[PDB]
Amino acid sequence: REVSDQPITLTQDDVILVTGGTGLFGKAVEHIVKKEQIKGKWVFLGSKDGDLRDADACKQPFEKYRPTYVIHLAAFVNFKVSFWLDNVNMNNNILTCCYDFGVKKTISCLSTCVFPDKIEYPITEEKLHEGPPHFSNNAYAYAKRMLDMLGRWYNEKAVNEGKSCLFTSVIPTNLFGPHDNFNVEAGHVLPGLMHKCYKAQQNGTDFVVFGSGKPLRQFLYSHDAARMLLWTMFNYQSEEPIMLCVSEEDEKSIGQVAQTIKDAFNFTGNMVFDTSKADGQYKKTSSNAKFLRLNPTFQYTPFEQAIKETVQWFLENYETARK
Amino acid sequence: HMAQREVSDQPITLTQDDVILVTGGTGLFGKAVEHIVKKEQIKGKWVFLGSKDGDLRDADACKQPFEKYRPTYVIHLAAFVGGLFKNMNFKVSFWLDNVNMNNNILTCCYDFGVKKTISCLSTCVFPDKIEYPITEEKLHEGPPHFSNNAYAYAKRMLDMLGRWYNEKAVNEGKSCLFTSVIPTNLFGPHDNFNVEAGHVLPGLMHKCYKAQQNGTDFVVFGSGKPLRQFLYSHDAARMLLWTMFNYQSEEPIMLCVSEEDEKSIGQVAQTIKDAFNFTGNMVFDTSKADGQYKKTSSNAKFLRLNPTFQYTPFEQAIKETVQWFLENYETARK
Ligand SMILES: NC(=O)c1ccc[n+]([C@@H]2O[C@H](COP(=O)([O-])OP(=O)(O)OC[C@H]3O[C@@H](n4cnc5c(N)ncnc54)[C@H](OP(=O)(O)O)[C@@H]3O)[C@@H](O)[C@H]2O)c1
Ligand SMILES: NC(=O)c1ccc[n+]([C@@H]2O[C@H](COP(=O)([O-])OP(=O)(O)OC[C@H]3O[C@@H](n4cnc5c(N)ncnc54)[C@H](OP(=O)(O)O)[C@@H]3O)[C@@H](O)[C@H]2O)c1
Repeated sequence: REVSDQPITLTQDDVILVTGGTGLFGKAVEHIVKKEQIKGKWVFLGSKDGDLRDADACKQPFEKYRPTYVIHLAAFVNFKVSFWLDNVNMNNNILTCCYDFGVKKTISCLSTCVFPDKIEYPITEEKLHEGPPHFSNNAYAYAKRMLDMLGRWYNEKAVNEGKSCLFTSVIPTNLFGPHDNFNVEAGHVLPGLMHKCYKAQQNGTDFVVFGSGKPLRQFLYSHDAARMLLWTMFNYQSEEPIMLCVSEEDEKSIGQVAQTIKDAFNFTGNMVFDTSKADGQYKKTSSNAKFLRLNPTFQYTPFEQAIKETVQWFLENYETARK
Repeated sequence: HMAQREVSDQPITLTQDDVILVTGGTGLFGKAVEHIVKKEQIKGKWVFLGSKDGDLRDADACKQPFEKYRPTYVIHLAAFVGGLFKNMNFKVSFWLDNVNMNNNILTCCYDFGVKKTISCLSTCVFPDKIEYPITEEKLHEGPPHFSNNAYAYAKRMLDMLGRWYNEKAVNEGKSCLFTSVIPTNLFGPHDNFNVEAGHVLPGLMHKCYKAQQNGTDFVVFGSGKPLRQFLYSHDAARMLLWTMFNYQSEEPIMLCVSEEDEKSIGQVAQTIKDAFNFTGNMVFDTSKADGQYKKTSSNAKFLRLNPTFQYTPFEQAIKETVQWFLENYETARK
């Protein structure tokens, strides 16, 4: 079945290798692991630790740390050629090292933006390969598609050779939280609005939002994503990707996001919407039905509570935050 | 982009200064190109690579012929289609061996400034849920069949990588064109005639040869009634060469025969029977289950772009292959 009869129980002898562990998602995983006293030696790799696109450099952390579990979060996010080569080489290397070094379970990370361009909503995991992705990021998208397929192919090989190697994947939708990229120009909508509001509070200016503020998105707190990913590691046995998102009823509009940010900074000035900028797509809804059916009692952090925590982290660490 | 037609106004004319690199030039398709190049005395220095020249899955080894020969054109036919041994045939290998070889070759093509590169797809990589006849535009409209999906996806990503390298060439102002052909079932000399691992038609030839030498019956699996399109490798080589000379579009172009020219599996078996002059019985082992009746691919694009193209009649192409097989059996791939 999709979930093991009993959860995997980590011990002090287990080693968990987390590629791309220094970003938004990795830092949340590290935060939950320490907070919940999850056992094992957790190794959070960054680029400083080695170029995973090179096959030889990629095995060095496997030879060094001898992992029993792998959480594969690294990606390259410039010519489309480079996005294809860099990502497909890294993914091919990591999964191959995971099989060769006898990793018990490997969990990789897909993305909402790799699904078919022509797709009927809500996006469900089963639609991943049902048509070409959008043209605009199709190199990144196809490399993610082939990360999923390579996992299924290594499962076939493991079954054939009697090896105990499991490959699966998760699909987070719009993460936000501490250790995000808060650049107003380059960063994601939610972290950038936090920085714009704070500058409006420090200065005398108005909080300006690009667009009408009406498009609705599903936003997942990074700490929640980490709890969902860890549950997946402990319990989820299927090779099918599992979507990690909030329900549709929990989708906030951009204006709601901006308003929540203002009231978390205790911002008193005016907040205006610049409708010169064209509005993005109105809704791009992902279904959390699978996670809801397999882990029905999961509790999310309410959006307002999550914004207060990120603003609070962002305020306490502004000097050291990525901007 | 609206500017260029699918074909150049005049075909490219090769000179003695041109170097044409053919990866996979020792296999079925490659040897056919080598035969046409020699028969029609095409200009240029032609290099037909094989695995003995270097393992194109390795990035460093792949550079060695490009640094050595500095080609102006590349015909990329090399592919990993199966190993002789089981341990080399997991789906994992079909993905890795092919995607590594394809990434290396197209990257070398770009870095060394090849003017035009033609790679090779296959009609068995198209989506499983599809309406017949198959047209080139349907290549990515859904997942391929499960049984060969690693090979199929590697071919799809060879097509995509070419489109992405065209985008880079346009942006960098380089004059590099990447396109591809999609041949149907090929047959001919220098094929793989192993009955277990080879294609149906060359296997039927080797089977008929064994039946004649041994005294046995010529046994064909299935009823014989499935319809297939079969393209003589020498004809495919001429279509491929026309493509290099004339075709400017990055969209793949199918190389196949018309629907009228589809032969039944029994019809192929009979033609093979009558070309060996085999006088024993031809038997259909209906205990084996045969594939789907029709799997038609469209040749509309090539027929529209090259209407005067002349095919070799099926019977004459079979007799030429059988005669090659009898004269060269000792050195033939089996
Ligand atoms: N955030 C979202 O909303 C979202 C949506 C869909 C999917 N995802 C997926 O979730 C995963 C990461 O989430 P994130 O948002 O936390 O990413 P992130 O914040 O950008 O951090 C990414 C990590 O990847 C590592 N990395 C990148 N290229 C590398 C390379 N060539 N060799 C070695 N390490 C490399 C970085 O190490 P340095 O710190 O040294 O660069 C960093 O630790 C990715 O697979 C991403 O596609 C996220
Ligand atoms: N034959 C068909 O029915 C058919 C139908 C559709 C598409 N195609 C396409 O046509 C192209 C060639 O087909 P084929 O029928 O000619 O295949 P083939 O007869 O099996 O020959 C394949 C070629 O690839 C070369 N090769 C394989 N692995 C290599 C490596 N690692 N490094 C260097 N060279 C390597 C072989 O070299 P050695 O000779 O040294 O092993 C041979 O030259 C392939 O891309 C295939 O998909 C064929």
